[PDB]
Amino acid sequence: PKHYGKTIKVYEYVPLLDDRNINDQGIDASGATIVNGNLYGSSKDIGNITSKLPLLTENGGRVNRVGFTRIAREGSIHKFGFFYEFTQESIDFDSDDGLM
Amino acid sequence: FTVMTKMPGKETADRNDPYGETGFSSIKWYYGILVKRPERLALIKTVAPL
Amino acid sequence: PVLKVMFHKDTNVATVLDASGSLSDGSVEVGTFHHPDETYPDSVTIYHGVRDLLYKRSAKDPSQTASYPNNIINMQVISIDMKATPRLILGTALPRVISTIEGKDVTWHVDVAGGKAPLTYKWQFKANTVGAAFADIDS
Repeated sequence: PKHYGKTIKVYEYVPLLDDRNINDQGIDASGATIVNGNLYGSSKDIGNITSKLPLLTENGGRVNRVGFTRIAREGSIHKFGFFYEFTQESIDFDSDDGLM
Repeated sequence: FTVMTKMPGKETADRNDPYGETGFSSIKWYYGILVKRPERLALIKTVAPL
Repeated sequence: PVLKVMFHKDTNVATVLDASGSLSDGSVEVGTFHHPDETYPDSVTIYHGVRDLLYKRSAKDPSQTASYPNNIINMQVISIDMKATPRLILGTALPRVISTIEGKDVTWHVDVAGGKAPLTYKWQFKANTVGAAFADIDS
């Protein structure tokens, strides 16, 4: 719509387990703070999955935390044009009708 | 899956945090397995090309 | 393994480090506890032990002790940094019973994760005869 500049922005939402999800809200299963918010990224090693597995007892409090992240994109607009010029004597005295 | 959600406000007010600006949501479940005949499963371990 | 806890009042950080270790950041010693609980090895993790340790100490001064109303009971602000060696766990365990016939090769495999680095292994064997004790297998 008019009166909004020349650009458009949108939001993409990154999944929980993707590598792009980076933040400081992670808390490890032991309760100690951990650098990674997501449990494990796009990692298919069995060792990482085995080590970082959520675990709780019957009464559970403050064990495992996660976080989320979003990204944005953009687009823009340009303009083009061209023209041509003629004279009346050309169209009147041309041997070809319907040149226009 | 069992999910519990408590939005911030009056319900989250507590003696620790009288204002109750905070909130949380949690998920929990159980899982187990029993294997009757392990001889039926098979596996071939190998390297893979780049 | 016994663990030792340090608390920094300004940053609200509780540091768990090995018994021989020490910190020069200005924290004070709150107490000590066993990471694998002797009575309940699997029911209690580090967070519960740190909470029980910090319950006793006083809010205004981490060195001194006080009753309930002046305790350190809010663990939403408290953050825990682990500096001690990770606990040894048995990812793969030996089968309880192995059956075979004479003249066939038998293989035992065990997988251990955690600990320090130069984890070693030693295997021991006992006979079925009465009054027999574990004997080292000659490497």
